[PDB]
Amino acid sequence: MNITKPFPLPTGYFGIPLGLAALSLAWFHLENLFPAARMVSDVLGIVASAVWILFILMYAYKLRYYFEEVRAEYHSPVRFSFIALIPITTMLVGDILYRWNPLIAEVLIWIGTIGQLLFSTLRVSELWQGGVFEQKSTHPSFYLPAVAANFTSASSLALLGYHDLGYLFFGAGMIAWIIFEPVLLQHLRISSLEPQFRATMGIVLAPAFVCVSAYLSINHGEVDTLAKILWGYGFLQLFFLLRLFPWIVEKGLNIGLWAFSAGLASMANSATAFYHGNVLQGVSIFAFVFSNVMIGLLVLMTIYKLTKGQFFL
Amino acid sequence: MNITKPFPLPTGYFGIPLGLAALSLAWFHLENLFPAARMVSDVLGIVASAVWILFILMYAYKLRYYFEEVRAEYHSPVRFSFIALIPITTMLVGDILYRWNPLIAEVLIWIGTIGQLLFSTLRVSELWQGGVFEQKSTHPSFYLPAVAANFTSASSLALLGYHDLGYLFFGAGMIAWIIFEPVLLQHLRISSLEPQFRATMGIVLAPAFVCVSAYLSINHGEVDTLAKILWGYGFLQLFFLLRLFPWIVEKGLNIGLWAFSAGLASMANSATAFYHGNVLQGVSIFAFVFSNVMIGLLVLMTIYKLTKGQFFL
Amino acid sequence: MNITKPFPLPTGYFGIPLGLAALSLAWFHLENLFPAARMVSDVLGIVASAVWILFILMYAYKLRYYFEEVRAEYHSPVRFSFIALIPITTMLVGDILYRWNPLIAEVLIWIGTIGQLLFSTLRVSELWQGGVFEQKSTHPSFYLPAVAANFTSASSLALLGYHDLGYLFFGAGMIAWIIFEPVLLQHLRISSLEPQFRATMGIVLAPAFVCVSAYLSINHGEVDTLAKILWGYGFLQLFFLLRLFPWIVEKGLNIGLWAFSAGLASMANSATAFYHGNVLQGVSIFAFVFSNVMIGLLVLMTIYKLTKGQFFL
Ligand SMILES: CCCCCCCCO[C@@H]1O[C@H](CO)[C@@H](O)[C@H](O)[C@H]1O
Ligand SMILES: CCCCCCCCO[C@@H]1O[C@H](CO)[C@@H](O)[C@H](O)[C@H]1O
Ligand SMILES: CCCCCCCCO[C@@H]1O[C@H](CO)[C@@H](O)[C@H](O)[C@H]1O
Ligand SMILES: CCCCCCCCO[C@@H]1O[C@H](CO)[C@@H](O)[C@H](O)[C@H]1O
Ligand SMILES: CCCCCCCCO[C@@H]1O[C@H](CO)[C@@H](O)[C@H](O)[C@H]1O
Ligand SMILES: CCCCCCCCO[C@@H]1O[C@H](CO)[C@@H](O)[C@H](O)[C@H]1O
Ligand SMILES: CCCCCCCCO[C@@H]1O[C@H](CO)[C@@H](O)[C@H](O)[C@H]1O
Ligand SMILES: CCCCCCCCO[C@@H]1O[C@H](CO)[C@@H](O)[C@H](O)[C@H]1O
Ligand SMILES: CCCCCCCCO[C@@H]1O[C@H](CO)[C@@H](O)[C@H](O)[C@H]1O
Ligand SMILES: CCCCCCCCO[C@@H]1O[C@H](CO)[C@@H](O)[C@H](O)[C@H]1O
Ligand SMILES: CCCCCCCCO[C@@H]1O[C@H](CO)[C@@H](O)[C@H](O)[C@H]1O
Ligand SMILES: CCCCCCCCO[C@@H]1O[C@H](CO)[C@@H](O)[C@H](O)[C@H]1O
Repeated sequence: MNITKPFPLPTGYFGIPLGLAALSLAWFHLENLFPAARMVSDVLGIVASAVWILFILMYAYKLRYYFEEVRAEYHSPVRFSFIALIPITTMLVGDILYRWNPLIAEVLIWIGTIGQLLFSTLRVSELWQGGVFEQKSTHPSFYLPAVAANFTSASSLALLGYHDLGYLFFGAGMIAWIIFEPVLLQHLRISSLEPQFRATMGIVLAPAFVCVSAYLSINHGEVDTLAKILWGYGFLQLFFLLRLFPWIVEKGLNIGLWAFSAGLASMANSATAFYHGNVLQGVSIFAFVFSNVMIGLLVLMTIYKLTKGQFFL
Repeated sequence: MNITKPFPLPTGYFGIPLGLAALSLAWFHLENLFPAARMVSDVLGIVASAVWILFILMYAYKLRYYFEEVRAEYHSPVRFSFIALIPITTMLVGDILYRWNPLIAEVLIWIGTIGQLLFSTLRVSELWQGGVFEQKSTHPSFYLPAVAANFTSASSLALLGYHDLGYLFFGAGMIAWIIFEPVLLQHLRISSLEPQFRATMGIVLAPAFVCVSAYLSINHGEVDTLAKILWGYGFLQLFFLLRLFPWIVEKGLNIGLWAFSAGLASMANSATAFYHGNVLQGVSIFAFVFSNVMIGLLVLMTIYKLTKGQFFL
Repeated sequence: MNITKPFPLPTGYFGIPLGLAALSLAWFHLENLFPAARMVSDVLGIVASAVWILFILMYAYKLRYYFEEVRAEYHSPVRFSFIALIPITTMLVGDILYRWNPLIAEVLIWIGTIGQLLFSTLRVSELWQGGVFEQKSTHPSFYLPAVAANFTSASSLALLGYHDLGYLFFGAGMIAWIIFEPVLLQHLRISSLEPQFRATMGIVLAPAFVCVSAYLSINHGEVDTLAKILWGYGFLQLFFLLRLFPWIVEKGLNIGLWAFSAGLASMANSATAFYHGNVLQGVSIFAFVFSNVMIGLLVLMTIYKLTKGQFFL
């Protein structure tokens, strides 16, 4: 036996239900046009919710029995960010469940919103005390607490009818994104990331697409100048990351590639709005199909790894 | 006697009339709803104006008789920024006086606008020559010449009826803010500030709230998507700074805490617009009351220090 | 004879047809108000096109016979950016030619759009692998592939009737600008540029003005809040650069000053829209006259250098 061993569920694995849940919601937003999309959405949503329940129970066990492992990830100026996946996914599962039970959905949405805001207020701000975060801590994962969590609150609160509160969270996320990205890309240019962190390059896809998806959730799918602007930068980053992909996976394909699923799923979700708004419909179809294929491949890779006993640690 | 001694009025003390003047204007913008607000506004405005006159005379004496002390602050890549408080407050006193004498108000507004634009044009640009500003010069005080001064011109010019000119200054300030903040927050994460500078952390509260207050001044109080976005990031920063407050005041409460008053007063001012627009009225009431209490505490602390002979150097 | 010698046309000389072509387009947009502007526009456009043809042929010769010289500029994390001038100018010549032959214009616009997007996708993204770009590589020239090229595609695609595609390129450029500038200005504050690179300070004038010109091209000249905001920051930078000009030219006037022509020409172009929108007409006239005088001086300086055998290497 081992004196200690890393917990079998890495915190980052919450990216799996994140990607699936967000994709569920994208398909939900096609039911208006193609009713069969609802079936696809419901299946994705149930799968995402089941995985989320499992991973929540797993993390509760980690908290109870391996608390010092949680404490170390929490105080790390790099690893803390993955904890934000927990409230993010809680909110997304709420959004799914709203179709069946708005009361339970609302409870999950508030828990995740309060949770994420408390988390950032405690930890993101603490970094400003200096001396712990280093230049080498400037990782794409920082987008999770700083940006993605706020966008998720924005769209979830809008779903509940709190549009103006949603706009506050939206603004927090959008300005936080624009304020962080400059220093991230400069860091990547000079130093980049070591292979072990490179899959997290996929999170760089997320901001513009998660931003526009949240924006369109609040504004009832009105595809305006801001929405088009966001899509343009989002596609620029997609092209860049496609070119970089062989480098990203230099040391092999791995489960970390779920990092891409936040941007991919939000590409799909926002595409449904562009399509329905009759804006760039051809691009929209491409984006929706591309992102589904990509996430499909992540799912097949993940099943392969599970099949081989190479998923949990 | 002393060969030399620091001048008794630190340049930063212009933050006192700044906070009071801006708060006067917030109360002025409640007269529409509650006429008694005018009395509160007039008292704040008179007090702010009297303090400003005193401090202007004091600084004129510093210029005449201690010019090398001014020169050293001016050429410092850190301390130069506080000089921008002079034209900022000149403009704010003009805005107050407009209620009684638009001619004198207009003169003050132009003096402060020309003054601040000349100041930045001379000094902010000079930094781009390199070799003087250092990484450790990356302080929140830079927001004063770069951001706050432009927003103040924007709203003061709008008051005079020059809305389109006001939008030019508004854009200068808003884009300058977004262009500086990324590097400021990265610096704070890595190095932070020494206790002696930490109260200036309060200036980090200012940008979003000063921005939205200026925006709403130009646009006749129309609370739109941009306004809501700005408030959201503003409240994020408020939460962060509240969490950081014990650290900010690690070495004790001090007069430097007037740094917070620009953001606090602009929180109050913008709240009056949100309230009147029937947007987030409960948040608005909270924000207005909170910021008044906070500034009230600054005033009581300041009276205490004066009472004890611990205000002037 | 020499074993090797730098090619006689520096890649940066494509800034000459850029400035002239963009200025042609500014005058074109005055024909509505003053028909004689068309003659001025046509002359500028023909001159720009002729120079562009020459320089394209020259660069094709460089590619064929001095390929390793191109390869070295391409792989440089600093010098690669000037290559973007080639597709940028290709697009601008297309915009000119559209007045006479929309078919040929469309071909040039697509070639330049595909070319610039391929170029950035290959090279700008590659920088994110780290270890090649250094802090000292943080130069204004980076705006050429990252920002200017996207804005040029935006307005050229709008000219062809592809407004929504144009908005995608517009957003890519605008967000890329805001994401790069923070780190550029911090670098200039700390380290600046050596005299040999200082003329490229002129490119700092470009972003806001090129941005607003592209925006107004897409949106049919509607001078709205965004347009005014952009002009305000653009003029701030103009003032800063005017103050810095003696420093910029410390070691003498040189052909590198064509770096300013992208911002100058776009100042002129956007002024035509402000004027026609009856927004800040006096500022507009000033801006249009100023930028024409400036570019006129660049032309006279260039003729002088050609006259003296000091243009080509
Ligand atoms: C998702 C939940 C993450 C929470 C991690 C909490 C980190 C706790 O932090 C610790 O709390 C201890 C008390 O229990 C204190 O003794 C320590 O000072 C502090 O490190
Ligand atoms: C997803 C929601 C997680 C919130 C739980 C965090 C509670 C931990 O406790 C808090 O953590 C601090 C964080 O910097 C520690 O310094 C202190 O113990 C305390 O402030
Ligand atoms: C960081 C990039 C932010 C860009 C924000 C774009 C400014 C908003 O764009 C606005 O869109 C409106 C609706 O489409 C139009 O009516 C306005 O004319 C336009 O200015
Ligand atoms: C977000 C993108 C998902 C929507 C995919 C819709 C694909 C349907 O395809 C479209 O069907 C239309 C009739 O309904 C036809 O007029 C179009 O030619 C066809 O492209
Ligand atoms: C609010 C006003 C601040 C102005 C500070 C001015 C700094 C002056 O600067 C100095 O000017 C001198 C001449 O008087 C020159 O001898 C010096 O070179 C220069 O340092
Ligand atoms: C609030 C308005 C203050 C403007 C006064 C500044 C005048 C000082 O004089 C100017 O100052 C320069 C600034 O870099 C010095 O280098 C030079 O003396 C001169 O340019
Ligand atoms: C840095 C963050 C900048 C965000 C700017 C928000 C873009 C403007 O937002 C615009 O607001 C208008 C009025 O409410 C709406 O009519 C438009 O639909 C919306 O795009
Ligand atoms: C910017 C916030 C300052 C405005 C404070 C207004 C507080 C008044 O209070 C409000 O009065 C209303 C009637 O006038 C009632 O309908 C509301 O229930 C009550 O909250
Ligand atoms: C405007 C056009 C610029 C293109 C520059 C291309 C840089 C080419 O790059 C080179 O390509 C070679 C093959 O020809 C390879 O041998 C090299 O690995 C690679 O350096
Ligand atoms: C203006 C349009 C120029 C596009 C031509 C570039 C083609 C060069 O070839 C490409 O260049 C790479 C760039 O990083 C090299 O690494 C590889 O050869 C290849 O990817
Ligand atoms: C980086 C700076 C981005 C600023 C974008 C400004 C947000 C858009 O500004 C919008 O302009 C519209 C048309 O004029 C107005 O109708 C809206 O009220 C206003 O919010
Ligand atoms: C982009 C700026 C270029 C336009 C320059 C136009 C200058 C014309 O000048 C204007 O002519 C008007 C009548 O046409 C008069 O009413 C105005 O007084 C005069 O300033």
